Amino acid sequence: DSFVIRGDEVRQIAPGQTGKIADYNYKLPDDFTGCVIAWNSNNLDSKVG
Amino acid sequence: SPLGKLQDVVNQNAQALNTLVKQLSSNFGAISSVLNDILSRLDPPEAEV
Amino acid sequence: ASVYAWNRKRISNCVADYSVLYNSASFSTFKCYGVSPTKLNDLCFTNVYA
Repeated sequence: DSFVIRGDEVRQIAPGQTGKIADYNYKLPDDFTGCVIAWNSNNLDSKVG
Repeated sequence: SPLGKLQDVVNQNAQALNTLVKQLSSNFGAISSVLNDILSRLDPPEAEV
Repeated sequence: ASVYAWNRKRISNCVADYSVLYNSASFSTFKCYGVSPTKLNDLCFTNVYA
């Protein structure tokens, strides 16, 4: 599952975690067994304006 | 006085049933003995514990 | 107020939208014990201390 989120919203993208980004964009079920992998992308993604 | 043995059987069964009824009130480590209070106050994973 | 002289406010006889505060999401920490942030609206409370 591929997406880019704000560093604060990283906590929200977890099973049984409620947030704006979890509620209206990507939802993780509590039951599923998986690895969530997040790494910083400030260099390329972020740009002036 | 003669019917004491029969009365003793009735009393033992009544006491055991009363103990079972009383057991429901026991907290059992949980936040509340009542099942619905737990369901009303907590989401299903938290309630599940 | 300072932490040692922390301010206590009793809030009663009113309707509180806890959900709007949770929806706002301007708070780094929102930890609820014995309750969940969602379903707070359904629950009624005898008194609230802030």
